Amino acid sequence: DQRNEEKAQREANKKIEKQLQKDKQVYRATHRLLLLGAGESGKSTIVKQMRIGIFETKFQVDKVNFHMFDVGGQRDERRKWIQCFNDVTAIIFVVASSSYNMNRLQEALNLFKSIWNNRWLRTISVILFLNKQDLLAEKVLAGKSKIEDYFPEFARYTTPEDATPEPGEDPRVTRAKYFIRDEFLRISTASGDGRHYCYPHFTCAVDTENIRRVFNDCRDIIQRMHLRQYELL
Amino acid sequence: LDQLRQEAEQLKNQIRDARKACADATLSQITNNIDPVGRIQMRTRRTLRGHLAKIYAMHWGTDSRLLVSASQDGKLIIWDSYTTNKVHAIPLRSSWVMTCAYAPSGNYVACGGLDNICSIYNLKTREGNVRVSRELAGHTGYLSCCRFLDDNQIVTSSGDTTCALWDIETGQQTTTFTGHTGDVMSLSLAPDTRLFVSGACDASAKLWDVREGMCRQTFTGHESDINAICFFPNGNAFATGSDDATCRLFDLRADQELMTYSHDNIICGITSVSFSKSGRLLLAGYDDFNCNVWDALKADRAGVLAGHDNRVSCLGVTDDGMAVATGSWDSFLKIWN
Amino acid sequence: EVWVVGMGIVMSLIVLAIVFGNVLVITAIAKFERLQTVTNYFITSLACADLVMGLAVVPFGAAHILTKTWTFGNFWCEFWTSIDVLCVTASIETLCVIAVDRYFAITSPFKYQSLLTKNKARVIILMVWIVSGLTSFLPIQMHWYRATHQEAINCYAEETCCDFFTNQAYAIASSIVSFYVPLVIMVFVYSRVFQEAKRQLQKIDKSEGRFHEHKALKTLGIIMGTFTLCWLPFFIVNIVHVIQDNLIRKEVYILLNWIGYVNSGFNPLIYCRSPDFRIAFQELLC
Amino acid sequence: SIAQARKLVEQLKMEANIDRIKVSKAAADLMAYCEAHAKEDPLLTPVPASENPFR
Ligand SMILES: Nc1nc2c(ncn2[C@@H]2O[C@H](COP(=O)(O)OP(=O)(O)OP(=O)(O)O)[C@@H](O)[C@H]2O)c(=O)[nH]1
Ligand SMILES: CN[C@@H]1CCc2c(ccc(O)c2O)[C@H]1O
Repeated sequence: DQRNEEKAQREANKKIEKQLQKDKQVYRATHRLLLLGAGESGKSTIVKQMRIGIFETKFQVDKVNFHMFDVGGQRDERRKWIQCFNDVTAIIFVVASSSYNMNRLQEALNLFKSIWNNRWLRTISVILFLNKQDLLAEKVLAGKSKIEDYFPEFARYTTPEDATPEPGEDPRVTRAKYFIRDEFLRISTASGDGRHYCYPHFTCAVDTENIRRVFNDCRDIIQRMHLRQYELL
Repeated sequence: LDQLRQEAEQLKNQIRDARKACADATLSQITNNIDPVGRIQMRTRRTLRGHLAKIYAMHWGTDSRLLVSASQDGKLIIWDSYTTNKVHAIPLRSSWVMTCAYAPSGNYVACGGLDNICSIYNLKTREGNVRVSRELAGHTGYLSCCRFLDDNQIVTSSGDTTCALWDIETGQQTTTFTGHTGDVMSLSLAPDTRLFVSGACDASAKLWDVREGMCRQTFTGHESDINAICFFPNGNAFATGSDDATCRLFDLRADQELMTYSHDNIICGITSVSFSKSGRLLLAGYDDFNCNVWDALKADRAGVLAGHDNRVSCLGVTDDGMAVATGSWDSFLKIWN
Repeated sequence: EVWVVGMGIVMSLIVLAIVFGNVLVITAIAKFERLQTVTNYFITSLACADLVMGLAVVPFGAAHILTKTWTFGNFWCEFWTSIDVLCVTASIETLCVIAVDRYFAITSPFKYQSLLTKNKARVIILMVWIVSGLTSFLPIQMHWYRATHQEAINCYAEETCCDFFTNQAYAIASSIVSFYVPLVIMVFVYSRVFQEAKRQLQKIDKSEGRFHEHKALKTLGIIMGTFTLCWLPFFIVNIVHVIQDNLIRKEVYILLNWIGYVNSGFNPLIYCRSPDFRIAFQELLC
Repeated sequence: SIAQARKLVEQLKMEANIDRIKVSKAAADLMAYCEAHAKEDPLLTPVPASENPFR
């Protein structure tokens, strides 16, 4: 009777293992992303272009499956659940660039610095979106508010020589944008350690090319990981 | 207003004086002539594979044979420890789970995670297919632990600094326990299921009353977050583990701690804590990719449990004390003896 | 006799190296479950081939050279030659497969998991060992390799000399199958890999150069140079001595062939330098 | 939030009037149990392989 008993589980194990083998490829194919940003970031409008206490959007670009998460976590200065997100491909960070006086920008920098140096996120890249690039231009052009009053370091900043400003824009918005970008790139480069990088970008709600940027950034991240693994980079 | 608030601080002093008065002598002075347990070496007996991602929780069955485990793939697997073969595999609606439970009657299984819902699965359908029985909602934060008090009512702790008691048939909270400031990270039930404890994130472990619904005592020993908790088998004491690489043994009747378990060569956090059948051995998993075995009455190491390639995130001892199981982020489950 | 005694110690050290590294690699990959990876099956196939080569063909050739006489029968001469050719032609296609695997891993990051599966790796290793075998055993077990010049006939008749004599057809076909084909593929693959590495370095420098190729050049140079220097001259003189007679002596031939045997002793030092391998080596027997 | 403060002072007054026992009896009540049940566990004492189901 016992020998017959062995047969029954022996049979059940086989179907479950076949099912697990079937699910393994589907699990391995997909790529996971985490969407994280401050309040007033613009995360709600950015996900809309993609659509064309938990929230997931699943899409496909060039026969590649991307699955994006969005954890609310409202009013939580401490984040004990972020340990679970150490296996994602990349982390998407959204910050409103025009909110340099409403300090909210300093809060965004503090959050970015806290995220970068976390123990469990030592090998996760960050894709940076500097949202609201037209409110910033309108505010700077013929605006009473001055950046130097809120940020003392802006007085001794110069326009970079390697910059590639878009056509038709004044030098003032260019210097402001590049100063804001460098304010993040400095923290990104201070303790990079050669394992993970940051990809700054400039986006506004109308732009529809974002998803292509995410695709390219993910491809570059995987290529860099593979190149470094084989002692070539 | 504020003057009433002072009266409360005066009451708090009184508590400190009352606790200090009864401290005749520490446990170390009391227990010194006892012989040490010696060197204990445990060798792996079984190893279970099949999980595609990291493992977060597990719970031994009441029959000392079956055990359940949950992973971030989104699947609950029920094993058979004797013949290392699987029985069930339940896909999940949400791929993030932080806890799991096994009913004392071996009839129900629960799980919960970032989604603010505790699900209950019926193992014994007439058809023979696992399916969702009920879905409980009402929390505003991620769940951390859940234990079956009986076959019809369950207790859960969440990340909104509250603990609640549920009714499976109706689905509405019966009693809500409030008073914590930090996140609640774990809980355990007494052998008679009349009282239970909880370890918050603000370094404060409380003792609750299931029937009445009010706090009874509060202990403020640690200085950092508390990640694990469990009762002594007698039911008069409990042990907690924190991120500062120390484990403390408290006492309900005396109302303060008695011993501390720490060493100068370890500075990493602690994830799980469990006792033994007789309460003589204290087991705790660390972030050092391995485990340690303590002596309850002397605070001295008696063995090391190594073999895991990544950090340990679970630990459990069977009812009869025949084996201890550990789960790690390496997607592996091991049985020791 | 002093020179013969000196040759002996060197031959003994070479045999000891060809065995210890391969057996250590096999034991390390078998003992720990964290190294059981798809890419590591090609490495263990190469290690098995090198171990069989060093434990089978090298000591017999050493004894033959030192004794200056072949003390076995004709059947063992044929078996020894066939095993030598099998090991030599199986120790290179694995390197070609490794290069192709790295190419597919780097240049197609999104289709890497789909293209290679544990089962696909087993199928490929069998093609490598069956294809090599047809050249190694079918010509030598049958009598196709043998040449009909009179000097060759004499050595065949006697039961005390076992020397390699071969016509042009086999000397060209086996050389093309074993060496020349797995060379252009590796060159092209590594050129593309270097191009990708240079592009990535340029992109990084453009992105963040203000605030903050040698590694890739060194790695590719080591990997290509060791194999090319070890196995290149022999597979040239192989065609040379047959295309025209009385150009090379047997001493130069055997010296180049034995220099080619050395390559099997360096593969663990090239393909097993990852930090995980170092940790595994420190864990056991240390 | 004055009402919340009133509740907390009540809560404190409630837990204040609890009888307590000196540490000596508490430690004795643990040592006695540990000594009494020390012979009925497989972990502290190895036990023969005949009755071990895992081996
Ligand atoms: N021109 C412009 N307006 C924007 C942009 N992003 C947000 N806005 C405007 O900002 C206002 C509020 O932002 P919402 O689009 O509601 O997004 P949000 O509330 O910041 O989203 P969350 O980050 O999810 O909280 C609206 O008037 C939007 O039109 C942007 O990139 N460009
Ligand atoms: C006796 N040694 C043999 C002789 C010729 C030969 C070798 C290897 C590969 C070939 O394709 C060959 O034709 C050598 O290992």
